[PDB]
Amino acid sequence: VAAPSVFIFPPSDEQLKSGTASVVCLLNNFYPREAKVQWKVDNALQSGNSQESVTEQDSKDSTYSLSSTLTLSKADYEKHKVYACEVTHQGLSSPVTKSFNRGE
Amino acid sequence: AITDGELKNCSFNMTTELRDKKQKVYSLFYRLDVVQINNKEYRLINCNTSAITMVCPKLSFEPIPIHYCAPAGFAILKCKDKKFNGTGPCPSVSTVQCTHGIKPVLSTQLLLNGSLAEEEVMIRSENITNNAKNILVQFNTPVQINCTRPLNLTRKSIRIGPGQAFYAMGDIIGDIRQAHCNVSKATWNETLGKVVKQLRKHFGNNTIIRFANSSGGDLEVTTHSFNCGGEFFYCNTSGLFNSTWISNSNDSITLPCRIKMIINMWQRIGQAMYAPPIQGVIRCVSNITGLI
Amino acid sequence: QVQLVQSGAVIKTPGSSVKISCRASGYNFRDYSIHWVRLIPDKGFEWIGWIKPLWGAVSYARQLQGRVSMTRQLSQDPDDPDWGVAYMEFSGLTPADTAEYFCVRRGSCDYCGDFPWQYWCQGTVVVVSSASTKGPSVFPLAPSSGGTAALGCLVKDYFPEPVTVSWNSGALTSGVHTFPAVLQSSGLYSLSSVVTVPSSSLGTQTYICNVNHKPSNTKVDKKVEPK
Amino acid sequence: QVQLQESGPGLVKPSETLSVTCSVSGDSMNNYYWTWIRQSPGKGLEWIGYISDRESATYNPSLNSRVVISRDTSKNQLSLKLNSVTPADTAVYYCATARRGQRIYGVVSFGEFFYYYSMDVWGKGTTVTVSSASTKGPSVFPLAPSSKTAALGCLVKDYFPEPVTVSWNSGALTSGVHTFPAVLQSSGLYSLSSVVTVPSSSLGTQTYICNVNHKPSNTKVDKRVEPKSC
Amino acid sequence: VRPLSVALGETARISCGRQALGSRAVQWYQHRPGQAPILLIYNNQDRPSGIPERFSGTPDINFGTRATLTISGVEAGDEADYYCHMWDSRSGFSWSFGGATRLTVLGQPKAAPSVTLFPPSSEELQANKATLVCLISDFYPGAVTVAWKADSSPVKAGVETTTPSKQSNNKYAASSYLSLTPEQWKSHRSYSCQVTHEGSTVEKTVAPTEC
Ligand SMILES: *[C@@H]1O[C@H](CO)[C@@H](O[C@@H]2O[C@H](CO)[C@@H](O[C@@H]3O[C@H](CO[C@H]4O[C@H](CO[C@H]5O[C@H](CO)[C@@H](O)[C@H](O)[C@@H]5O)[C@@H](O)[C@H](O)[C@@H]4O)[C@@H](O)[C@H](O[C@H]4O[C@H](CO)[C@@H](O)[C@H](O)[C@@H]4O[C@H]4O[C@H](CO)[C@@H](O)[C@H](O)[C@@H]4O[C@H]4O[C@H](CO)[C@@H](O)[C@H](O)[C@@H]4O)[C@@H]3O)[C@H](O)[C@H]2NC(C)=O)[C@H](O)[C@H]1NC(C)=O
Ligand SMILES: *[C@@H]1O[C@H](CO)[C@@H](O[C@@H]2O[C@H](CO)[C@@H](O[C@@H]3O[C@H](CO)[C@@H](O)[C@H](O[C@H]4O[C@H](CO)[C@@H](O)[C@H](O)[C@@H]4O)[C@@H]3O)[C@H](O)[C@H]2NC(C)=O)[C@H](O)[C@H]1NC(C)=O
Ligand SMILES: *[C@@H]1O[C@H](CO)[C@@H](O[C@@H]2O[C@H](CO)[C@@H](O[C@@H]3O[C@H](CO)[C@@H](O)[C@H](O)[C@@H]3O)[C@H](O)[C@H]2NC(C)=O)[C@H](O)[C@H]1NC(C)=O
Ligand SMILES: *[C@@H]1O[C@H](CO)[C@@H](O[C@@H]2O[C@H](CO)[C@@H](O)[C@H](O)[C@H]2NC(C)=O)[C@H](O)[C@H]1NC(C)=O
Ligand SMILES: *[C@@H]1O[C@H](CO)[C@@H](O[C@@H]2O[C@H](CO)[C@@H](O)[C@H](O)[C@H]2NC(C)=O)[C@H](O)[C@H]1NC(C)=O
Ligand SMILES: *[C@@H]1O[C@H](CO)[C@@H](O[C@@H]2O[C@H](CO)[C@@H](O)[C@H](O)[C@H]2NC(C)=O)[C@H](O)[C@H]1NC(C)=O
Ligand SMILES: *[C@@H]1O[C@H](CO)[C@@H](O[C@@H]2O[C@H](CO)[C@@H](O)[C@H](O)[C@H]2NC(C)=O)[C@H](O)[C@H]1NC(C)=O
Ligand SMILES: *[C@@H]1O[C@H](CO)[C@@H](O[C@@H]2O[C@H](CO)[C@@H](O)[C@H](O)[C@H]2NC(C)=O)[C@H](O)[C@H]1NC(C)=O
Ligand SMILES: *[C@@H]1O[C@H](CO)[C@@H](O[C@@H]2O[C@H](CO)[C@@H](O)[C@H](O)[C@H]2NC(C)=O)[C@H](O)[C@H]1NC(C)=O
Ligand SMILES: *[C@@H]1O[C@H](CO)[C@@H](O[C@@H]2O[C@H](CO)[C@@H](O)[C@H](O)[C@H]2NC(C)=O)[C@H](O)[C@H]1NC(C)=O
Ligand SMILES: *[C@@H]1O[C@H](CO)[C@@H](O[C@@H]2O[C@H](CO)[C@@H](O)[C@H](O)[C@H]2NC(C)=O)[C@H](O)[C@H]1NC(C)=O
Ligand SMILES: *[C@@H]1O[C@H](CO)[C@@H](O)[C@H](O)[C@H]1NC(C)=O
Ligand SMILES: *[C@@H]1O[C@H](CO)[C@@H](O)[C@H](O)[C@H]1NC(C)=O
Ligand SMILES: *[C@@H]1O[C@H](CO)[C@@H](O)[C@H](O)[C@H]1NC(C)=O
Ligand SMILES: *[C@@H]1O[C@H](CO)[C@@H](O)[C@H](O)[C@H]1NC(C)=O
Repeated sequence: VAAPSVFIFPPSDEQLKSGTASVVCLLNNFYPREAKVQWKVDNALQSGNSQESVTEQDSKDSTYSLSSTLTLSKADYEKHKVYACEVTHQGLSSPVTKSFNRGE
Repeated sequence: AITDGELKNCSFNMTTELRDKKQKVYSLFYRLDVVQINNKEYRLINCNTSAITMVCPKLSFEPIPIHYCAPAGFAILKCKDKKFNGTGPCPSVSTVQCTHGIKPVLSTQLLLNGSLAEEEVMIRSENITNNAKNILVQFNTPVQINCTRPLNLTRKSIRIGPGQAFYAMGDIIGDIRQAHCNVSKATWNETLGKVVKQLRKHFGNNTIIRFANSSGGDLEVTTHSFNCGGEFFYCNTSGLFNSTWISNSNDSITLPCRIKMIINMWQRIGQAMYAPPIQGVIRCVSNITGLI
Repeated sequence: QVQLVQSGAVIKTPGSSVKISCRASGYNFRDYSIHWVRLIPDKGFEWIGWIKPLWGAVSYARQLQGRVSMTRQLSQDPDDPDWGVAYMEFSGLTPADTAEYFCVRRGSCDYCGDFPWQYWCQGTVVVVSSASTKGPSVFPLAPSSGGTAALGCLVKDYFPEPVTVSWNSGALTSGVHTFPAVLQSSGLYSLSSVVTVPSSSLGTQTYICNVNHKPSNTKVDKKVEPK
Repeated sequence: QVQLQESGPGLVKPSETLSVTCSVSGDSMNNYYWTWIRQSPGKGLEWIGYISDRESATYNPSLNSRVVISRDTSKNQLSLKLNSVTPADTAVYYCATARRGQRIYGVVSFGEFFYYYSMDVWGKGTTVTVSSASTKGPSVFPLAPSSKTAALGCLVKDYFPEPVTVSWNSGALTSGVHTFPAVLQSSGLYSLSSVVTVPSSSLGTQTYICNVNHKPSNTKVDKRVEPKSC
Repeated sequence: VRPLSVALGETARISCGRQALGSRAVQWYQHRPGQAPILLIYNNQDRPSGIPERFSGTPDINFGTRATLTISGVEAGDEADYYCHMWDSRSGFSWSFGGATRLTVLGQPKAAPSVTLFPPSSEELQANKATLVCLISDFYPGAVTVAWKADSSPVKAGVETTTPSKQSNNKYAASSYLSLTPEQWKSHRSYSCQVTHEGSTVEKTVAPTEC
């Protein structure tokens, strides 16, 4: 077993100037492939606006990555403040979150 | 621009599907297979007497070992004496069901892919002092050869009748080059060091032994004939048989070589064959085991 | 050698119809049956049909009635019997017909059946998508300022695939991750591509994401730096 | 290593033996094969013919037999002589040398190769035209400076056969010296105008003579620029 | 003969146009207008001294791939004609060049004009001629107009130019001679030199008492 180094990539103005921005949770260098990666918008559970992809087991490290997205409209991101993800594994004894409050 | 030509580019009429309509077709015939009538107008070498039968394309002529076997009530006896010059008693005899597999190869002046001797070179003739008898030579070690046709060719598909086509030479995709064969020089000069050595036990020690080249004839007997790869090579061997003997690395001998595709084997009256062209360049490797 | 050359890669719109050819050689083409199978990306294999040469007798699946049709082309040469060409027309395309089609022959046998499949063609992908050809843009990814951190870019809303993305043109290869193409957001794909570097070099170097969408001749280069 | 200068009269009359002589230094001319190429204006380039070291004479089968090359080894002077010249022989003449190569593609001593050449020294070119006109001496007037750097100039009016060479300080001034095309007169003549940048703190000091050369009319000119209050 | 056009820095590709047969030995030249040709590629692959390393032929080709010239990055002084000289084995002795392509580069700066002014030279005002001369340069592009008004009135008589043409510094030029006389000077108070580029006009004025 191993532990992925959790990130949170903030919603840039580079995509919100087009009207749909990308809040990107990003896990790297873990095994097993299964994971329960959740997310929250202003501390509230959303759905139906995500496309999550896994990768394959590498030939050198034999590990995995994961990248989820949370694509909303431009009215919806500036409406809220507290953006955070949730990470949960067999190999973690505690739920890990990281944050990026919007505007702060 | 003529340096020394080989191919000729021709033109003629040929029937289409419907046998009342005529069209212009061309081909690329060698100059040995084309003779002159009188811009200019030519024709094939044997429209007088012979019916040139095109060898089927589904055929394949190739050396494959034939074992000669005797039916019941008969047996074949094999000598195993290693000094057997060809006549008289053989003190070591063993009955065999079927002989070893000889590979039928039809060549002249040199014996290709043959069977080797055992200890030394074996010189072998009938009435040695008689001139008209040939002298069979057999080697104990093979002498390798490398042969090629270094120009690339394709095939046309000029039809003749319903279901029966005809193949001809179409294009020279590349560059015009002469077909040739290599014999190594240091192996050939040592293989003649043995044939001279045991000729002198039949004639005399203090004699001078020389090799000349030829004195005339057709291409079948002045040169070295093959049958390799589907084509018929006639190589000029005046560079091998040229040396004297006086009783005391990598440089190969090149042999220039001609090609013709209308052959008449055994010279039967009014009969001739035809070899269809091979698509692509040709490569051959062979051993020389013996002389005549 | 028993060769089975299948062609070729097709992109079509829904409602259309595709014809896929399958050239065979190295055996007598008038003797052996030729199966057609389809490999769904999330349902597994599916047997389309079955053609027998020398007369052209065919049979299909029963869920693919009224749409598929297949025939052949017999070589007529008395001096070359060993080649032949098969065909297949698969009409009534919808986006759920996108998969990879195969043209599968059996092997020589004494005690077995017809369906054991020995010689396999390379396959071809038939894409059915109403999206039109569109270039990718590029959008940078970085932290604001010890421990390693993800630089990267986002290559969003292109059609069709594949995008080949290199880094600093192109020697920065270690620590480089790519994701498979994110699925259709209104018919368009995206690619995530992130590179892990220690966080000291973020404030030192300028990093480049080299998008190369070849079917549209689009090429973009975003600089990635801690903003 | 090898230095090549072209010489030749600017105007010759039609139906006359042309002569272009190639000044050669270095004396390494007997390691090379010599040739001439030409560009009739408005076309690409075309060769003329080969002279060897053993003097094997070949020429292009796109001209007639009216071409002859001679080569001297004593004065080291090549010669080109187009006989029975016409206005079709209006071109620019480059003298050139070439080495030999051979691209072997098979067995050597069966003759399976060919030769290929390439050119290594480029000359300076001589321009020759053909007409029944005669050579006209110029009318040269040096142009005075202005008060700014400063604008030194010269005029060569009434000259044909063209081009014109204009230099300065008896050839010794090469900094800031440039000429433009001599503008075509309607009278069939040409008027060169020169432009030379000199500082004004120096231009009113040294002996600025408009230096011209003219080989086809056989005249040399040296006239002094005079100062003026522009 | 044949144009070609890439941007400054963009990789130029020049196919020859000689359907070569057999074995070949291609040569490429730089014929830069105003000078003599320059042997770029020798025997398919050799770049002699005096040729920059940004030019390279095709050394790695087997039998049947078309020879093409690859210029990596183009500098301003690289507009020239690029002849492909191609000898073969299935042809005679080859005396035809075959073209060629002119790499005319785009994205070149910039039109920044000037006029150089020249007097009525007092040595031939006594011979009843005027040496009013403008000498114009420093362009890109170089298709430029020169003009000469009689204080508001356009004159065209006595004026002779050429076409525009390049300098050595990769910018264009335009020059002009005027056959005015001291009868044609003193009729008007002044003449004025006019140069236009792309709609913009340079105005310079002269006089017999202010040159
Ligand atoms: C019977 O025996 C006979 C004799 O024993 C055999 O006859 C021989 O037949 C072959 C053909 O099958 C002939 O080969 C040809 O010879 C050319 C002449 O060679 C000159 O240059 C030699 C350079 O030596 C180097 O290279 C060779 C091979 O590359 C190598 O063996 C040697 O050790 C050394 O590394 C020099 O040694 C010779 O003495 C000659 O001076 C030879 O150049 C030909 O090769 C050409 O052409 C072919 C086809 O065009 C190309 O594929 C080759 O790559 C090569 O072309 C290269 O050079 C050209 C410039 O001339 C370029 O245009 C090409 O692009 C290419 O350039 C690349 O490769 C070069 C090699 O590194 C580099 O320098 C370049 O920069 C590029 O990378 C051709 O092979 C023999 O000459 C001939 N021998 C005799 C004595 O006549 C006969 O075959 C035998 N028959 C049988 C059936 O066995
Ligand atoms: C003396 O003995 C030697 C040793 O056997 C013999 O050399 C053999 O020659 C045959 C010529 O048929 C070679 O067979 C060919 O080998 C090549 C190698 O790549 C194959 O490509 C060939 O396959 C083709 O065969 C037909 C030709 O048209 C086609 O119908 C077919 O589809 C293939 O295209 C073919 O197998 C054989 O390999 C060599 N042997 C060795 C060990 O190399 C030589 O011929 C003998 N001397 C004489 C004069 O016969
Ligand atoms: C091939 O080998 C055989 C046997 O090894 C050779 O046969 C031998 O030939 C010689 C010829 O002179 C015979 O010698 C003669 O014998 C008779 C009596 O038979 C005698 O009258 C003569 O004076 C002379 O001695 C010899 O007998 C014979 N060998 C045997 C075993 O009979 C044959 O010559 C060899 N072939 C060649 C071409 O050398
Ligand atoms: C085609 O090649 C042949 C073979 O060289 C040329 O044949 C010549 O024919 C004339 C006719 O009498 C002979 O005198 C010559 O001796 C032959 N050989 C040579 C080398 O000239 C023939 O000339 C060629 N075809 C044409 C149209 O020239
Ligand atoms: C042999 O001759 C034929 C014609 O007699 C040549 O075929 C011609 O090739 C040219 C190529 O420049 C084509 O434009 C013509 O249309 C061809 N003619 C026909 C009837 O097809 C052929 O190239 C010659 N072969 C060789 C090796 O020289
Ligand atoms: C068919 O045979 C005739 C007769 O030999 C050949 O014509 C030539 O005839 C004269 C007189 O009869 C002989 O002196 C010549 O030697 C003959 N020429 C040749 C080449 O043999 C005719 O050429 C022959 N045709 C064919 C296709 O071989
Ligand atoms: C002889 O010529 C044939 C063409 O007639 C050559 O075959 C080609 O080879 C190239 C290189 O592998 C392929 O790209 C082509 O597809 C081939 N053409 C065909 C029709 O198959 C062949 O390589 C040549 N042989 C030699 C020794 O040069
Ligand atoms: C005939 O051709 C064969 C290749 O088919 C040659 O064998 C090669 O010889 C060289 C030089 O000794 C070796 O480096 C190679 O390893 C040999 N090839 C193999 C497969 O062993 C042979 O030398 C040629 N013979 C002659 C007389 O030229
Ligand atoms: C080898 O045989 C050739 C012919 O098979 C002989 O060649 C002749 O040589 C003489 C010189 O003595 C020439 O005048 C003839 O023209 C040649 N004949 C041909 C057909 O060209 C040669 O003499 C023989 N011997 C040697 C040592 O080469
Ligand atoms: C077989 O090859 C020999 C040479 O290896 C040929 O002899 C040459 O014949 C020509 C014809 O006059 C001469 O020009 C050459 O000088 C000869 N070569 C030598 C080395 O003397 C011989 O002619 C060839 N055989 C045939 C039938 O042509
Ligand atoms: C042609 O000669 C070669 C050389 O003898 C044969 O190849 C083998 O060569 C090795 C040498 O390392 C010998 O030990 C073998 O006995 C040879 N024969 C075999 C069958 O391996 C080659 O076989 C000869 N060609 C034919 C048709 O017999
Ligand atoms: C072969 O070798 C012998 C002995 O070394 C030598 O006398 C002879 O000149 C060589 N060459 C030929 C062609 O016999
Ligand atoms: C010839 O040489 C052989 C070699 O051993 C010898 O036995 C024989 O007696 C010799 N003959 C003569 C006549 O010298
Ligand atoms: C025949 O022998 C002589 C004398 O050794 C030699 O010069 C000549 O080249 C030989 N002939 C051939 C065709 O090699
Ligand atoms: C068909 O039944 C026979 C009965 O012996 C059996 O041997 C064979 O394996 C069966 N075929 C298949 C394809 O299962």
